[PDB]
Amino acid sequence: GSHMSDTTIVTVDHKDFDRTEKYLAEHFQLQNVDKADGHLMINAQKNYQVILKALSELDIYPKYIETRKS
Amino acid sequence: GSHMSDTTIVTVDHKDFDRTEKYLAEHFQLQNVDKADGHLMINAQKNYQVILKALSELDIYPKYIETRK
Repeated sequence: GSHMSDTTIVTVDHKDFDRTEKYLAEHFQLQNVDKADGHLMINAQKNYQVILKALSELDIYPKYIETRKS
Repeated sequence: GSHMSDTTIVTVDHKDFDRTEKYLAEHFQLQNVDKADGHLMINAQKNYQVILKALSELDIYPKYIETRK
């Protein structure tokens, strides 16, 4: 069976948060949403290219992206 | 003396390795590479925006980016 022990955390500028949340809601599963600090958590991704390219199409560039144990 | 304390590692598709290496080494300090697995190691960056926007202008979208000691 599965071992879903890791999360990917995307951090964006406040002005980009709502549109980043919309993108991740439509294409991934949001586990946590912290608008106050600019963080969005999804299931752990091994390859960031899909997300980075789609955010770039929205003119959004994360301040940070990290995968770690939840 | 000084030493390297921390590194930002940018990982790209093999086809993007040379152009990424040129961009990063021109605008940041290159510390090391791993060409076999498409990694470029630069002095650590607190905010990835500038690099991710500049790479997108070159039509480069990293497979991975991380910072480590």
